[PDB]
Amino acid sequence: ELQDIMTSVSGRIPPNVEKSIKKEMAQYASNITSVLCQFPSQQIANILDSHAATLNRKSEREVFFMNTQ
Amino acid sequence: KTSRTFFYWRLRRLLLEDLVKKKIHNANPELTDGQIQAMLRRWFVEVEGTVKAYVWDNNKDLAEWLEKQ
Repeated sequence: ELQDIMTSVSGRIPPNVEKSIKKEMAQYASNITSVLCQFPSQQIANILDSHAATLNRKSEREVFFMNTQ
Repeated sequence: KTSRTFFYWRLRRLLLEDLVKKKIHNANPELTDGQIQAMLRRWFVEVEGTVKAYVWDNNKDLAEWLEKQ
């Protein structure tokens, strides 16, 4: 699901957000086939919410909104 | 003239936000505030719906929501 969606949202992307998504899909993928392989939910949400921490004073935030959504 | 009403509802929710966020930092003190700000919005918008997103800027309804938690 993160392959297929992040392929359908590979563009329109702020490269901080592109390198973040593309690395971290890369390492769900890196961590697949481990016996102890998990999704990094809290991690992805918190980081995104770091760049919401920086963008958020202006409500001008709709590409970013669209990556955080 | 309408400043009184405004200040009542906004502050009451500001305080509520302060108090709940206090609960959250207590929940995990190491996590930063900025991400927490957005996070609170995220938890609100997630649970209650985008329809109240703008409502976040509506004192009463956000006020109404914060008490109701």
